[PDB]
Amino acid sequence: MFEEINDFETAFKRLLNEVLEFDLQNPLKDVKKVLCIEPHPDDCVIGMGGTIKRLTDRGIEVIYICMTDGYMGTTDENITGHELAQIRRKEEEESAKMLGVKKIYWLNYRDTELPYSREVRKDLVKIIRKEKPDGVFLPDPWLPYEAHPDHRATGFLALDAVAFSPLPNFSNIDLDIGLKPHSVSFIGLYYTSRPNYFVDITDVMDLKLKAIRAHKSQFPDDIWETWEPFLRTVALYYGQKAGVKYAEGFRIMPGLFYHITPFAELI
Amino acid sequence: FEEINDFETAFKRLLNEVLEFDLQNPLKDVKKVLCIEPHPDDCVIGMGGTIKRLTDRGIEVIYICMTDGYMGTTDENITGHELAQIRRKEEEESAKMLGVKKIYWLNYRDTELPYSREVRKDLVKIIRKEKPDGVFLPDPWLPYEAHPDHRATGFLALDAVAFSPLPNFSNIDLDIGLKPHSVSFIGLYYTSRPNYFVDITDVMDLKLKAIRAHKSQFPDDIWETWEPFLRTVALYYGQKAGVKYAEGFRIMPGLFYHITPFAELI
Amino acid sequence: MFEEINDFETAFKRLLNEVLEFDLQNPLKDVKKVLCIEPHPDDCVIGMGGTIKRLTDRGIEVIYICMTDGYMGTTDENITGHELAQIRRKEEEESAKMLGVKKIYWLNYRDTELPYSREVRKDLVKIIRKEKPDGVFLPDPWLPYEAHPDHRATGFLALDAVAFSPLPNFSNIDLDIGLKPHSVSFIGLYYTSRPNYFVDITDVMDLKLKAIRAHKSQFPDDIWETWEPFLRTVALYYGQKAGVKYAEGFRIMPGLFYHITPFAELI
Amino acid sequence: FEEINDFETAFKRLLNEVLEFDLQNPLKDVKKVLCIEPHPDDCVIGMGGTIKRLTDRGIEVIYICMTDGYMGTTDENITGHELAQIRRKEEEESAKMLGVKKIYWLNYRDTELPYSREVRKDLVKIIRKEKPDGVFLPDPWLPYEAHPDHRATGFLALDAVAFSPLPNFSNIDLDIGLKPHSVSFIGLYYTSRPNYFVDITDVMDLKLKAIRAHKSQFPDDIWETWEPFLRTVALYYGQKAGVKYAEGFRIMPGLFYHITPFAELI
Amino acid sequence: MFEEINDFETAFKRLLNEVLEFDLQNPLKDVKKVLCIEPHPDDCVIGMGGTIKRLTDRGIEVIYICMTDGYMGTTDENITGHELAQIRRKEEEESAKMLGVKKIYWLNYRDTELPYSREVRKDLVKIIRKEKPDGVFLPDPWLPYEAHPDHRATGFLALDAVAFSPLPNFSNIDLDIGLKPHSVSFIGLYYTSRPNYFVDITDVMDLKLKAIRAHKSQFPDDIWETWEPFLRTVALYYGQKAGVKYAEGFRIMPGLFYHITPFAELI
Amino acid sequence: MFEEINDFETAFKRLLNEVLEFDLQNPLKDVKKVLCIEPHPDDCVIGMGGTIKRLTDRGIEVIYICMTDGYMGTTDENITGHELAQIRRKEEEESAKMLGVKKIYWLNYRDTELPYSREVRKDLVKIIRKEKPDGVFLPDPWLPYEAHPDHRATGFLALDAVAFSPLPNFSNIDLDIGLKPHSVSFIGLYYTSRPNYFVDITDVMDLKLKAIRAHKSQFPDDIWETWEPFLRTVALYYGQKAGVKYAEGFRIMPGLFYHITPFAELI
Ligand SMILES: [Zn+2]
Ligand SMILES: [Zn+2]
Ligand SMILES: [Zn+2]
Ligand SMILES: [Zn+2]
Ligand SMILES: [Zn+2]
Ligand SMILES: [Zn+2]
Ligand SMILES: [Zn+2]
Ligand SMILES: [Zn+2]
Ligand SMILES: [Zn+2]
Ligand SMILES: [Zn+2]
Ligand SMILES: [Zn+2]
Ligand SMILES: [Zn+2]
Repeated sequence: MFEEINDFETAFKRLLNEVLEFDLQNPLKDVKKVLCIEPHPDDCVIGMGGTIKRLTDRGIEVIYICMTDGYMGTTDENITGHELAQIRRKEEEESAKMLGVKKIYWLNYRDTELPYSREVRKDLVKIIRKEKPDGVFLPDPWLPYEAHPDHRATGFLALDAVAFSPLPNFSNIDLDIGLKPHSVSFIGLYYTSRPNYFVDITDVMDLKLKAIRAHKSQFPDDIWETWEPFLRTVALYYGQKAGVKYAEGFRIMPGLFYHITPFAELI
Repeated sequence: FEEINDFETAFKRLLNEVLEFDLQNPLKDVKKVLCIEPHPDDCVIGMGGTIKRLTDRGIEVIYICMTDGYMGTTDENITGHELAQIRRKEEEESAKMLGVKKIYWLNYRDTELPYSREVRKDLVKIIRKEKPDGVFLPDPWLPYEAHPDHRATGFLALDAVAFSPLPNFSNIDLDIGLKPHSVSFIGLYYTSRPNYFVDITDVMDLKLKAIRAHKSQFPDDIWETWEPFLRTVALYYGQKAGVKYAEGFRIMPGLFYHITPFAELI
Repeated sequence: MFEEINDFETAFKRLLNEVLEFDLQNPLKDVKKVLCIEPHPDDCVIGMGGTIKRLTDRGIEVIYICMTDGYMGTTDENITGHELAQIRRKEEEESAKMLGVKKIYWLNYRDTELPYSREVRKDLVKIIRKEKPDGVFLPDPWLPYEAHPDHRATGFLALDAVAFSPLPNFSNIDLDIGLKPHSVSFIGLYYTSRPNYFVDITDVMDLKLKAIRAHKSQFPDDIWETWEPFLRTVALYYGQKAGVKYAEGFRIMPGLFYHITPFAELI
Repeated sequence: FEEINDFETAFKRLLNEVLEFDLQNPLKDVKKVLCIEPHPDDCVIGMGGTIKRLTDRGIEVIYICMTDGYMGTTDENITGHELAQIRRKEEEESAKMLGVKKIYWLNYRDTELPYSREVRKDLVKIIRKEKPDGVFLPDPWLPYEAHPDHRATGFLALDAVAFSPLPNFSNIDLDIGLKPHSVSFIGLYYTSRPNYFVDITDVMDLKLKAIRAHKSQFPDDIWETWEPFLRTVALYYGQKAGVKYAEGFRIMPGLFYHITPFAELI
Repeated sequence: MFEEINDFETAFKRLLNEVLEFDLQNPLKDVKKVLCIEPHPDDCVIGMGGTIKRLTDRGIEVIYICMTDGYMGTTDENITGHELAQIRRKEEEESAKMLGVKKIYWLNYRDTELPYSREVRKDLVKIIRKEKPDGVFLPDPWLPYEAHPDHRATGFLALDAVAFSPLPNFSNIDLDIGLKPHSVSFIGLYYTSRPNYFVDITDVMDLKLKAIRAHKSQFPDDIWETWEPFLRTVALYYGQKAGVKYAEGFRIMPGLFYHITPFAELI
Repeated sequence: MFEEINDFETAFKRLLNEVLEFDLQNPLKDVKKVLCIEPHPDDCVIGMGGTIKRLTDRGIEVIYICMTDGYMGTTDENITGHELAQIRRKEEEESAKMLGVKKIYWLNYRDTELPYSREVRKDLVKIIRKEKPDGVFLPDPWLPYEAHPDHRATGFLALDAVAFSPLPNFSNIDLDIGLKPHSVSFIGLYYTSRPNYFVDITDVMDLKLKAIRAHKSQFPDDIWETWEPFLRTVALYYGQKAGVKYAEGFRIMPGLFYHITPFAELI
């Protein structure tokens, strides 16, 4: 009957609800395993640490992929990048335990030098095909005024990896050695300015801040004077829109809307 | 112009009198246009209705296809080389149904279209040879466009248009006897900020047949989702144009693609 | 506290005013030396030439960095790119004298071929660490409909250079030969469509246009017929928002807002 | 070793007692080998006779083909995608005639095989999965070799062998449950400094049939030149081996591919 | 026939003489048009200037392809690379007139930054397909102890261009706009240490040295003190092997011997 | 008088001895400061450790440049690359003290991923211009059967850096921040198969082996069973040619012979 619809608003509701079976009310329905893709050690916990704790509490398996080693993130002239990499691995392991996270994949690209290349797509696809996750969380590459190249590259690479994982001609040696081409059901953008889904983290906010603080190298007492207020202000910003004190915002869309969809921004 | 102190007046004066910019009939004196598609099918899905309307009015429409479409199957039994051959026949078939006779294949692999000087030169070489009056290309600023080939194609196409008239750009082209060429017209399809509309209500059924010609891409089960999707897109452009089904284009003066802070105000 | 606040609007005002000590009213307070980063010879003067004259008059040292040689910017079949590069160096030297500008750094990347690479980041960091400037002006890489690759690359590279200059592990050979990490106090985006700060250039507009016209290769009489009205229309656009006739618009944000800040666009 | 003061003595002692290097029977403990070919046909042209002799003695021989062979025709009617499909069937046919069952296709385009970390990882992934005892690869030091794919394949293959055993190299391979692997044997084919020879006089006619299986590459007119060429190569290795027709290999200890100034002395 | 040969030496003589019809005595039999590919302005004249004069005298059309602009080749702190490029264009034009050379193609890659890429192969193939030359002269990329990256890249790129020009699937847009595949009959390597063919240049040596000296920027009086003796010593080295005073050495092989030929070094 | 020589052998002797003033008998005459360029931590000491001790004993300043971090060089699954980098820095510092070496520059490129790029050339040129060394030692990039990409790249990059350091248009920002072009007097290739100069290390051989063994991560007891005999066999190979027990072999040529010299291999 779709041929004889003459109003956009009607066709849109019909496309989302009946054709795509898209659900914003409970979009995590049948997800048991999710990947969180972080550009740097700490990005997962700062972006969506509260939501990760809430997920592992409900018995959802949450696995980290860390794109970089975090080699550059110190102003101390006494800490070489190799020293800092070891330090931030221990820190992210510690931070991961406090939320329910057991498994981390390290790609080991150098901080500030994450290529936007076919090579990094293949590395991510290899992990998606092995772990066969139901959902993937990744930073929104369209975050206005995001100046960090690793953040822009990670978001775009992660969306490519999700879209190309189910194509048997993409990185075909993966299938030849016995991995299978996998479709992810769910995509969530964190660190986003246009969220359409909210998780209340008011009850776990104190644990989130403790798990951020586990990154001692990144949050000495002097830096923390600025960041505790910043992180609370972010949590309030998502909070206003969710009708709670403290929240984490996600943008969830159907796979289809990430390609040639001029009304994609209308959810 | 020295004596104007209000922006709104200077803006109307710049568009109307200085630039002589015309949204009412922007295809006035265009006889030949290039449609630049990242993949086989992108031209017909994006602006197939408009292409039929153009070739009917006797305008020559030439495709440039950036990639071979090697990756676009979930069938483990179709190699990329097999699929490339298949999608060439499909786009040839789809092209005949609209009035399109000439296709240039650059043969970059699907998902691996470089954003490089090299692909700019390939496009400039075609622009200088064919001397087209207008170029259609996908809007690289489409919100939430995740396909790298789509982003790269839009940016590369705008670069090619801007650099084709510069004799120092790809100078070997001139040494073997091509000439610099200036394009009159730029149109962005697959856009979320269109400012010009073509009614395709009368040709919508032909457009869908010409999309369906890409059998590899639209089996019956996929088509269950895509017919409604493509109709919903056509309705979205429709609402803004005051018809049922439309294709949206963004048209701006060449000048507004560079250091223009009010570019989004047309 | 900050724990006690449960309204976003309050936390936001508190974060800007008290935590970050951000001041839009006089943001150039303690800046004595600034770098202006231009993709092409002429971009500084066209973008913010009026502001540069006002700065050098008040005794602020303004230093240009030019990313490219301007090799491609002619339609004359008789002028090779090497010829035009020499010509536009003389032109930018001439244009620079008319405003108060004495020092220009030429990176000498070819027009239309400015890489977005670690290599160009190092080149810019080397200059920032040597000159120890208090502020940096650079083109807004998020300018809607900016099709020139050199403009997009320059803005992103400049923000990276500013962010990485203070990191001792970034381009470590710089410190080994006796340069020091440097933190830039001030970042200003010119050629922007979301300006939040304005400089009146009504009094110096005629000098700005003379200094643009000094680029003879780029502004013959026929081209100038279009560009004088264009440049006046731009100056009026910033003008309306500033409550003057002719202005230059800048976007100024705290350094923190260029990373994972979902309300960045809300100043 | 401390109290040796003559090079010639220390050299014999290093090879025989320390490294336990054996040129007389170097395939002692090899059950599985990879043959790495830049193009479809390179394995059979380079060492087809040796491959037949190996599979007859029950050794598993697995091909890795780096490229699709997209460029290797002067026929204006055959697109590269068409030719790729054709040369896959041809190499499958040629592979059956020798004892070869498994081919891995990397699907890099002919003439565009990068010398990159990315292609190293692709090869390491296969070496770690298949755990082969030996690897055959084209000698990248072949004088006057003009083909970039041949130079890149040889260097990449030696890198892959050297880096496969390092757990920090392509660490995601181990995280998903592959293991580091050390290859026991390295053989260079298409070499001008061979130190080991296989008699192929008895299987020469089968080798030529298996080369000819690549019809796209060896029409009757091309074959007029190549049968004599391939015979002349086989005679060149022959003279040095004391038979009519041979295939020459260079075998060295893994150690001699790094900072060994007397490497050329075996 | 060839099946019943049991001697390498016999099959080798038979392959060269009868099958390949290879002729070292007069290898320039049917060549009317040749390309000389030089990495830098001056490389053609220094390498084979004498041979070029002897060729243009006999009415052979000799066309230069210059890969780079020669931007880096001065120790003078006052001469920008753009200045030097203009200067070395005039110099090579002057040097070219003195030998019989009328047409030079400038690719305009920067000195020291000549990529070994598909892109430069396409540029060279485009010229080979347009000019349809019978022969190509290029520097021997296997020259022992050649440290200049532009020299190594030029030799390899030139051999690739020759090998790929006849393949319709290589740079297919060239054919779509109406160029045709072209097969080059003749390949000569200059600047080679394993030459197998010699041209007597004793009678034109003084003109060669004048045409080298035309590159004033490259050969001031002090540099020339070293280079006149060097260039004479090179000419004597080729001379001894040719049985004359002064010669230019070339390596000529069948096209076949540049691919999987283990006895290639045996001519 | 060079015009009226008619024999190569005579011109060759005359060019080396009188024109170039090339001296193999005492080639380190006026060198007080040398750079040793090593691809990996340990390459300097394994290649020419004995010669380094003999140089620092005579009061010559020897400065290391290490291209890579040595991240990949372990088969232990429990040592991350970041851990191993820290470990091999301490090891090379220890090994350096035992020979007379005080100063090491770390470029910090990852083991196995040393680019052959303009970027690494600039890094090396920056150090050559700052330290103004009289000589440079680097691994022979033409070593037959060298399979390590870092070894091939280091040798070529080092020769480029030496050749481009004196060109003011190469890496021009170096001069703008106050470094000067520098000419290196001396180039020595170690890890070479065609040496023409030898240093007796018989008396310091057991110190060299101790300084190699300082790299504990690289030489456990089991690995050392193979390498002590290997390193002794190498030292004997150079030994035979020098008429001593244990030696280190170097190739020294005039700078001129690294460009378009067909008789380069004839010294
Ligand atoms: Zn981060
Ligand atoms: Zn597409
Ligand atoms: Zn035209
Ligand atoms: Zn500009
Ligand atoms: Zn400072
Ligand atoms: Zn091949
Ligand atoms: Zn194993
Ligand atoms: Zn040169
Ligand atoms: Zn032809
Ligand atoms: Zn004089
Ligand atoms: Zn090493
Ligand atoms: Zn100096």
